[PDB]
Amino acid sequence: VPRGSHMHNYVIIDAFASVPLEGNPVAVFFDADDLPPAQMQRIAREMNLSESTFVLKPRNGGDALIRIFTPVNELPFAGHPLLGTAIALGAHTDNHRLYLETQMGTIAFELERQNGSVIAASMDQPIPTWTALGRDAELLKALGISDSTFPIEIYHNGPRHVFVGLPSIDALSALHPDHRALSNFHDMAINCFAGAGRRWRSRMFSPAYGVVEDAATGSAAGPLAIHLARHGQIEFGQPVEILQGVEIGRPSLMFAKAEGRAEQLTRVEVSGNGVTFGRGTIVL
Amino acid sequence: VPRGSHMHNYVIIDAFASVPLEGNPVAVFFDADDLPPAQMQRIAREMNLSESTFVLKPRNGGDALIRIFTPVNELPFAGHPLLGTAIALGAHTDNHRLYLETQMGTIAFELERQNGSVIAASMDQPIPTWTALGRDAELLKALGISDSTFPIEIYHNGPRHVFVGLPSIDALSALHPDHRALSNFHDMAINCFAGAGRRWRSRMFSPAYGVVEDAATGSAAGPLAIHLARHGQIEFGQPVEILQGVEIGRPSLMFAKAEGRAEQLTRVEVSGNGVTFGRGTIVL
Ligand SMILES: CCOc1cccc(C(=O)O)c1N
Ligand SMILES: CCOc1cccc(C(=O)O)c1N
Repeated sequence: VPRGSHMHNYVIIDAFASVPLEGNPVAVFFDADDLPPAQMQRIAREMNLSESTFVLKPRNGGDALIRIFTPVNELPFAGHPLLGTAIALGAHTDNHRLYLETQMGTIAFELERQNGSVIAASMDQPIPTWTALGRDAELLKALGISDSTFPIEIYHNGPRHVFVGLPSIDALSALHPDHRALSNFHDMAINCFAGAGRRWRSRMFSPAYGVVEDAATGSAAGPLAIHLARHGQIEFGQPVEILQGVEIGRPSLMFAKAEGRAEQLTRVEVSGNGVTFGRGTIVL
Repeated sequence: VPRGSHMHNYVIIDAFASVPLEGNPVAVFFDADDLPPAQMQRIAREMNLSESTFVLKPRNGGDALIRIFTPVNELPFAGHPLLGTAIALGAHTDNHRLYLETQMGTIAFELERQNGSVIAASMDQPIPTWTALGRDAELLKALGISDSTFPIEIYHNGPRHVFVGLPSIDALSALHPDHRALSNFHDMAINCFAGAGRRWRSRMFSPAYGVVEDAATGSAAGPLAIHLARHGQIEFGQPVEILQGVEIGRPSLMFAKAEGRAEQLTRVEVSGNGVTFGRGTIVL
């Protein structure tokens, strides 16, 4: 029974995974031009996934304009939701590349297909800026630890991401943050990392963005590759694999590479697999 | 593209609401007899709603057997998920009454239809047992308040529900619990209430059941009617309306009535409206 003038089709994509029930889900809503943004926000709250996206007609030469909502706020750019959106739209085109307009500009995607299905995509992210957070004691207390292995810096590529280093994967898994205390950190996500060489583990916490713990924070993957190189953990330009979401039962694998030098970054690439979990229609 | 031997259809019901985007969503999965329970749990985690339910063939004379999963655990009975399941199954029968088998026994529902759609249902809940929680100082500290207006008691009807009284609706809305501290309260939900006469407000918090704050805790509505009468706030048998979820943007209206006396309860009725938000199919 419709409860509006338009129904909307949607697909659920598990981003940063090659099998369903892993990765980070995103609900992608098609033909969304009739929806007021306040209604988009309410739909995102209804789905209760880390993000829902809304596919709109392009306005600046791209293939589509995408608006991105967490359960509580709109974001101007986000990695897992746009990866899932690109994979979902990939089912309706033969094109190798897709150009998704966002509030941070047009994001270029390269799609990978196997046996007629889009199985993965790679994006060029906005090049982030960064500075010291300057709230170290407060943040470490909220996380329940005494120190970060590296300087605590906050990066901006639309959302904001703070990085806190842990000395081992066991120490990362042992974190039990005070999420009420973390709620004093507005308009940012807290990304905690540990690992070595090519392979890193992450956990992300963001009351500001409406989620206790997120499974795959794609817009943090590019900045982490920069952060690791700036602090001598990898060489600049080394590709990394970032496994997030293990503790919450949503293992997600993000691939990232940042080209250049800290003061002259030229590209920040993030890629991953994705798979369709479901499809449906909503009544408004 | 299927990722299993069976796909499953589902519907999303907004329980305890008469308009979509209000109430508490539940995902109801049909034809679920092929799914192992570990897979049901993973699907519930994927949907990330307070509950997903799975419709199985009946084994004890009912219409269906329903298994109920939060994002983190199975429950033996729950009110909003069974209300939504009854409404969803109501679309596929003409019957006025539906009998849903659960781990707590067979739950009887009366369906209300208007213009060919099921718009509401009423259930007879298990009669709860109760005792003093005996953890008052710990719980009040976690909630961030100094006292409860009434004795803090824990009720069992499958899940467990603790009730903490607040002196005003403003005081209820002002709560900002320490959810990490609440995680020391296992196998229970914390229900905080305020109001007067026929009309009450509630908020529910349950890290044990995988949710920071739930919008409509239907298995707490029956016990609250008992609790209010035992503590002199209403007469035994007075119907109450319980509005939950306002602060999180998911206003949900639960109707409850408990018949008898505290020591000889004969019926605990909970009812509400529900509406279909969406329908779809998953790949496994
Ligand atoms: C709402 C919590 O989750 C997130 C917040 C910010 C960014 C992303 C992303 O994928 O870049 C994200 N999944
Ligand atoms: C998982 C958090 O939510 C809940 C917990 C326990 C019971 C119910 C219910 O509706 O009776 C519920 N919605």
